[PDB]
Amino acid sequence: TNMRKTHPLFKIINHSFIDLPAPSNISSWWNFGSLLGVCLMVQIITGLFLAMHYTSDTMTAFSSVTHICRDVNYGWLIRYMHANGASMFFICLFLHVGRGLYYGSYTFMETWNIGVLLLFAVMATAFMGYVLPWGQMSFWGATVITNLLSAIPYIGTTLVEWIWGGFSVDKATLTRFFAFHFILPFIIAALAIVHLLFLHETGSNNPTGLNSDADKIPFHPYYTIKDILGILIMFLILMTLVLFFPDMLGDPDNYMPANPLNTPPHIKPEWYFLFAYAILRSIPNKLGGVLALILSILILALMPFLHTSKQRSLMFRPITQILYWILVANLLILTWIGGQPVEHPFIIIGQLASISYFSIILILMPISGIIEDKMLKLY
Amino acid sequence: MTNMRKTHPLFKIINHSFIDLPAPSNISSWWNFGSLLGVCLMVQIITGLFLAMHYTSDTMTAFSSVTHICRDVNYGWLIRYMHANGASMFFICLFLHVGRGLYYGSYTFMETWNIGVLLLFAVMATAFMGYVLPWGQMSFWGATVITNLLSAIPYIGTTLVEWIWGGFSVDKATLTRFFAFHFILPFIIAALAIVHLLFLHETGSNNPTGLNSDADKIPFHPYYTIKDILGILIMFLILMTLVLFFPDMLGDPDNYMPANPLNTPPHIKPEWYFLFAYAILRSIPNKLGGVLALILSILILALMPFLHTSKQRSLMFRPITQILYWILVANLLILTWIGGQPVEHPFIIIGQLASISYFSIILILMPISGIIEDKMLKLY
Amino acid sequence: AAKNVVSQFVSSMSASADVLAMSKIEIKLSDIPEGKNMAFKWRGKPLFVRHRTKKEIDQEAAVEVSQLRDPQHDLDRVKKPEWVILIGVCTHLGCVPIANAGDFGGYYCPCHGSHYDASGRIRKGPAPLNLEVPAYEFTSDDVVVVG
Amino acid sequence: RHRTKKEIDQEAAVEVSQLRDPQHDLDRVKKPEWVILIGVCTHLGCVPI
Amino acid sequence: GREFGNLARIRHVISYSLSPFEQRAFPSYFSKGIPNVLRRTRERILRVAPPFVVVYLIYTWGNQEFEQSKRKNP
Amino acid sequence: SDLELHPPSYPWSHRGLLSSLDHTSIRRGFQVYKQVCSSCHSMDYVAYRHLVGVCYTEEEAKALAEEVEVQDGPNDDGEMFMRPGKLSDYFPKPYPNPEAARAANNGALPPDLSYIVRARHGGEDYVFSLLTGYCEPPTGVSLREGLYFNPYFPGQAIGMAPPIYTEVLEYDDGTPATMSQVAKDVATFLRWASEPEHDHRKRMGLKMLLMMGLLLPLTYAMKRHKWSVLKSRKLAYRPPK
Amino acid sequence: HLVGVCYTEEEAKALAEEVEVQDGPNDDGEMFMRPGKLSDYFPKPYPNPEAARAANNGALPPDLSYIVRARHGGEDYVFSLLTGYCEPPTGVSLREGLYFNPYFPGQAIGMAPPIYTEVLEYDDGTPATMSQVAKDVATFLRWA
Ligand SMILES: CCCCCCCCCCCCCCCCCC(=O)OC[C@H](COP(=O)(O)OCCN)OC(=O)CCCCCCCCCCCCCCCCC
Ligand SMILES: CCCCCCCCCCCCCCCCCC(=O)OC[C@H](COP(=O)(O)OCCN)OC(=O)CCCCCCCCCCCCCCCCC
Ligand code: HEC
Ligand code: HEC
Ligand code: HEM
Ligand code: HEM
Ligand code: HEM
Ligand code: HEM
Ligand code: FES
Repeated sequence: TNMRKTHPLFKIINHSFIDLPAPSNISSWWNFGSLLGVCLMVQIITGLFLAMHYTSDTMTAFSSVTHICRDVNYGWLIRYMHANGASMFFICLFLHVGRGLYYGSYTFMETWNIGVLLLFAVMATAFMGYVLPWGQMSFWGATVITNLLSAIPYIGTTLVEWIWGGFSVDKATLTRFFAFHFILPFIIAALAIVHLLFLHETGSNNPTGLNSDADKIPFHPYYTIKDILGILIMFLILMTLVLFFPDMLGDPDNYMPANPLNTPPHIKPEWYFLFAYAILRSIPNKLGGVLALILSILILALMPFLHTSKQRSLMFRPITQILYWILVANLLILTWIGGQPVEHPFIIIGQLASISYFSIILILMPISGIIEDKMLKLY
Repeated sequence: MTNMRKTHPLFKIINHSFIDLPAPSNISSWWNFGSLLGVCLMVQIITGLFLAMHYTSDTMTAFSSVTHICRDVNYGWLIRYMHANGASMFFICLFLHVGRGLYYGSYTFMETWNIGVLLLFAVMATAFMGYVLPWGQMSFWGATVITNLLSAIPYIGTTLVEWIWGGFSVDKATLTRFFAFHFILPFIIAALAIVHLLFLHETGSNNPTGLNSDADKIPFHPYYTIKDILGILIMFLILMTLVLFFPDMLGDPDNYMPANPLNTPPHIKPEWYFLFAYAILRSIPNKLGGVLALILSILILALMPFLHTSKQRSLMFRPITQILYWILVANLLILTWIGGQPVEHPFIIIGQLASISYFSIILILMPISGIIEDKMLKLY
Repeated sequence: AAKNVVSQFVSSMSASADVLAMSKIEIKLSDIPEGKNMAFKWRGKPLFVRHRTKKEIDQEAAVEVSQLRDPQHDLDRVKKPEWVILIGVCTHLGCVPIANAGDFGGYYCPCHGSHYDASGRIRKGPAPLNLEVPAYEFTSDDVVVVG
Repeated sequence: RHRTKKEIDQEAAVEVSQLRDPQHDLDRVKKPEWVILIGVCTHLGCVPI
Repeated sequence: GREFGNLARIRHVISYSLSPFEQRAFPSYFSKGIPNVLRRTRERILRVAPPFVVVYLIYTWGNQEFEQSKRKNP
Repeated sequence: SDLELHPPSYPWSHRGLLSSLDHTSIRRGFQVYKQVCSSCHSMDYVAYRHLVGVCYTEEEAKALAEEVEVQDGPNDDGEMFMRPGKLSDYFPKPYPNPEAARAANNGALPPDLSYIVRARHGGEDYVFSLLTGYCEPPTGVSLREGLYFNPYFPGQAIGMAPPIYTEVLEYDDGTPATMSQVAKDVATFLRWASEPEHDHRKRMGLKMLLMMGLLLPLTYAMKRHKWSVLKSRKLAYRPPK
Repeated sequence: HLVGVCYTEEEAKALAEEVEVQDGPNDDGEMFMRPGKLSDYFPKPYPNPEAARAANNGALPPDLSYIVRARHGGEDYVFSLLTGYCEPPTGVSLREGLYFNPYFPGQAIGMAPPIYTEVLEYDDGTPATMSQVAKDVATFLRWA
């Protein structure tokens, strides 16, 4: 009789959001996941309203963006919430992955792997979107990171000529980057649907890590209003970041037009790439640097096979908690070092930071897990 | 040990929809057109993705970017004419799809039919703005004619048309937002096609007999997979011979001129798959009546499930309604021909007769013929 | 909050400020002597402003609606008959007309051989319809607003 | 630039270690009689003389 | 599958609940909230804080060594 | 010199979170740019209609654009022709191309000033410190003739001759045109040129702050209600022994 | 576009060398003039369409890059238009500056008859009749 359980379209919404059993004790960190979805929609919506005025041509891209800010009604608002929403998207993404690492959520291996595919897709989307306004920093960052992607012998030079569509970064690269930047969030949305589908076969994790089937509550009305409150808090942070500090996270060098003969004194990506950048230049070999960047981002994929404790969460593991917070501290140091120029003493700090990062993820955390297992008189 | 086809969740979904789907054994070649529409949609996504890598939505550099695609990009002529003739093939597949639904009584799958009606509206809008995109003479003037026709609804027509334009005429803001909307809309079409397939797999498929086909049902694999491969390869034959041998017969030549707001062409007609509706909007000497008549022609195509008065589903056993159906099909053909003709003697009277016959056949004559056939079969 | 954000996003797709500055371009002065046709670049089109005397208006008042190629009489299209406003765009090829030429002393198309009427009608020629007249509002007689 | 032989001898007399950027000057040119290079100042693209 | 009704097997458990319409949404907010905030931060501060303390130490030392390295040698 | 002096923080009128620009200073700075800085610097992205409603009225900006020749065209005979300007015209370029600007300015290219306080670290502080920081070169360093020593320019070698001194122009509203006053006015005008949306952004942010400060405790109260059905819950156990 | 189709690369390079193309601006900051390269497009006779309308007696000579794809009949229309210049019939008055071509719509074209017997000397010993010239230029416009 009722449409909530028998109508084939409302049955999906009821199974995923209304009568879905969820753990009764999950903290605010879980809200971040829904926040990510909201950010995706926000980005897509704001991206569409940037696409009604953007002109993908090297003569009229910077000029079109200035026309959006200065002549389009509230166009400055849409452009700056697209930029700071990309930043908020990466903040929520980083805290989502940190929640996955801390509370042992990588044992859902299919969900974890669809996650790291989503992470790769959103990093590439943010890269090509940052190339899109065609300022100084867009052109030079694209040239630097694609030219170091060209480091593979006998294969990389043909791949970089194919990616550029020419001898270097030019109008063909700008137009194909516009097409790729537009179309990648829809593969991201479909992959998020597959992400949620792979999650819902087993249910969410809880901070204690235990079987929450003894005490579960429906998603409505509890986590509905909890995620609404998280959305409101996120919109506070985002609109403070747009309406009060619109270019605190930005880079001023992107506000000059792209002069191909004007090499800036410093060339950086945006902040959410910077740590990988500091793992990139921590090795004085181009193949080694690019492959080390690949391992620094794919060690998340290697993570579910590096779990040694008979427990799951870090809530009852203090030594591995200490190692996790040292890892987060090291990641913060890597971001700061990637912001910094390649001088003394930043080179040795970056080298020790990357070495400690790979040593903590690869070696030290299974050792700490087996030490705590022996310490709890079970091994 | 388990079966990874029926236990892995997305493998379970594709096994439910494509491998172990119970399909009727007797569905004819008219049932291949849904997959043809899906693969032609995918061809449109891929070819448009490769077209948008060089297109620049700007009134100074749109026609020149199209010529740069044609003459400098390697095989850019192939992808561009594949896109245009794939739009034409897409509307051929749509027309035969809706004709299959009308003939065999498939509209009694009501939510599937309405999701289809929404798909048809979205596809017609998408192809209209896509035809606007190359910024030829015919693109600009067809966009101008369609939007000034939209400006006839009372007290909100001028506001809505100047909001759609982004200005007081068709200009570069319209071209950029039309590129954005043309890029985005087929993904909404793809999502609605997923919903279309969802509703259809809940309600089951239909056979040409219109009977309950659950007595004799066969798996989708390998039977309809190999039938769909044969149909897809036949459609590629037709599409590729019309790309490589007759690339410029379904369009108009004066789309190969740049857009001029001063010069107007004498024959301002849309693409061929709009022409029948064009005849309807010239069948009335009132602009609001023409706009209303167009949208309620597509809406009586939506309202078709409510007019079913016969006690048989398909037209296999109903010859009077078969004759009326083919009269309607030929009426659509001459509506297309009249829409492809100038407003002159004797095309006004023929267009008016075609419009009133079309609406009389859909509304009045077909349920009366169903009542007559039920009386003639001693039902009532 | 929802009404404000939705209204801002809808109002972003309206006509921008450069379009508004390029839509009500021409705010005419009275620097036009009695009888002279002068040209403006309004909305990407040649816009003609000509002063007229009532002798020529009464001479053109003997053009019947029934014998016109496109029926439009010479009494209702202008509220001020001494000032006439035209669009200088041919409907045949998109050329410019030049006034006070022909047997009628009307506009002439040098591209084409066609002699337009001085009110803007196609008198002799294969142009299918006349010269269109835009919308225009009346302030004090030094200044006329077009739009 | 078609260079001069005195400039060739002077630049071949340049020590490798005293240069700011480590690169061999004999291997810089293929033919020792001509110089072919980007004429772009690495600040912002000023044209040198 | 994973719906309510067959999630687990619990025996001998009694739960008592009130309406939300007759209990306060902030029952002794500060007077019971401040001691639990101090208890939670006392339980977690020795695991969380000293890595960020040494982050601040490395940050200040790196800035000072960089400004010293840019300084010349009289 | 590799080490670079940083500009200090000046107590601007628009420095605060809710403090807008001073539009009289924007007007005086536009007068400074038109009289002095427009000879070598361009502002291609700012039009004369942008000044209406900010620092000039409609007829004032109409006259100020009508006193500018704009190369309109093409004519019906097929040529360019000079015309008086209008409100839809942008600020005129000093040079037709960057290489003529290089030829007239000893090789150095004077940058476009539409985004120059958004493109420098320091912004209007940097612009004020550059314009007011001109001084004679110290010993040891001997710079090339036609260059000028400026400790705030990166590299300390600017190709711009110092354009600011006392009474370099007049003020129609009766203000003493000193060095620092002219530099402050033109820095305020440059901040307005980079961000014309600045005051509207701060007003919308104030409305955002008030609305969020209203909305957050109410939504938190709804969460506490619909979760206080669960947070007061008590559980008991009845083992049969 | 002429290499590998009609000319060799040295022949097309020599053809483009006789072209004199606007380029710049130079180091001194102004337009200058150079011989053309292979990457130089075919030269416009007029800098803008208004001078084209001024020189050619009002009427605008169109761009013949899509003119076989922008006319019904294709190159049959081009061949019929170039070879169809005849006198006007009885009664119709032809204005000076206009010529009677029955294949042009309106039958009053602004194009003077541009070809006749031996209007150019071919380099392959071809008879330069008006029909041969029209057929060759129609084939070239179909290729273009
Ligand atoms: C035996 C310890 C006794 C401690 C007694 C403290 C006082 C007790 C009475 C008052 C109550 C205070 C609050 C109680 C909190 C919980 C209990 C507690 O004190 O735990 C101690 C805590 C965790 O205990 P546990 O894991 O056993 O310690 C191993 C030490 N590594 O361990 C700690 O706090 C120690 C944490 C040390 C972390 C050092 C990290 C150094 C390296 C950082 C590198 C960061 C990256 C640098 C850059 C790299 C590249 C250059
Ligand atoms: C009278 C007997 C039937 C006809 C003669 C045939 C006799 C055959 C006798 C031997 C049997 C041979 C085998 C029979 C096979 C099956 C039966 C069959 O084919 O019947 C003929 C058929 C259908 O006949 P049925 O539907 O029964 O007749 C209607 C009754 N009320 O088809 C017909 O009846 C023909 C229908 C023709 C319809 C013509 C419509 C003309 C107008 C179309 C306008 C379209 C455009 C409109 C545009 C408007 C705007 C301008
Ligand atoms: C012609 C003599 C000029 C006058 C008048 C003004 N400027 Fe200028 N400016 C000029 C040149 C040739 C340069 C380049 C200097 C170089 O060495 O490359 C500049 C530069 C600037 C800059 C940019 C400085 C930077 O670090 O990027 C600014 C911000 C600037 N000038 C400001 C400015 C103002 C506000 C002026 C009006 C008072 C002004 N300049 C006048 C040439 C000339
Ligand atoms: C200068 C005398 C010209 C010569 C040499 C050629 N053409 Fe031309 N052409 C010229 C004008 C002024 C016009 C406009 C005519 C009008 O009525 O507006 C044209 C037009 C054409 C066209 C277009 C016809 C149409 O229906 O649109 C074509 C196809 C054309 N001309 C062909 C053509 C060829 C092939 C020429 C080389 C032999 C040629 N023209 C030379 C002016 C002149
Ligand atoms: C594209 C951005 C992403 C989106 C939109 C997204 C979306 C979601 C959503 C909606 C949930 C369910 C709500 C929740 O539990 O938080 C979720 C959970 C989860 N996601 Fe993601 N996610 C993203 C990125 C990632 C990444 C990069 C990873 C892998 C590191 C990941 C791994 C997980 C895991 C493991 C869970 C399970 C939570 C648990 O039970 O503990 N996600 N995600
Ligand atoms: C389909 C959705 C999207 C569309 C159509 C889109 C479109 C655009 C356009 C047109 C621009 C250039 C305009 C400008 O720079 O202000 C842009 C910039 C950008 N986009 Fe997107 N975008 C989309 C989704 C995303 C997503 C999901 C991200 C985050 C990963 C993102 C990150 C960025 C960034 C960082 C910029 C550069 C902002 C800057 O100028 O500094 N975009 N996008
Ligand atoms: C966007 C284009 C469309 C696509 C991609 C599409 C896709 C499909 C597919 C894949 C099927 C199943 C295979 C088949 O029966 O041919 C189908 C069936 C169906 N579609 Fe569509 N369709 C489209 C347009 C429409 C429209 C416009 C209508 C409504 C007039 C419609 C109504 C139906 C019905 C009633 C069926 C079931 C027929 C039966 O079971 O025998 N479809 N469609
Ligand atoms: C999201 C996928 C699509 C993209 C990215 C896309 C992109 C484009 C682009 C860039 C053009 C301009 C190229 C040109 O006109 O020569 C174009 C034209 C066109 N598109 Fe699409 N399109 C897509 C899907 C579709 C669909 C589904 C249809 C309808 C079947 C369609 C119909 C057309 C038409 C009719 C033209 C005009 C062709 C012409 O006249 O040259 N497009 N499209
Ligand atoms: S082209 Fe002007 S009237 Fe014919």
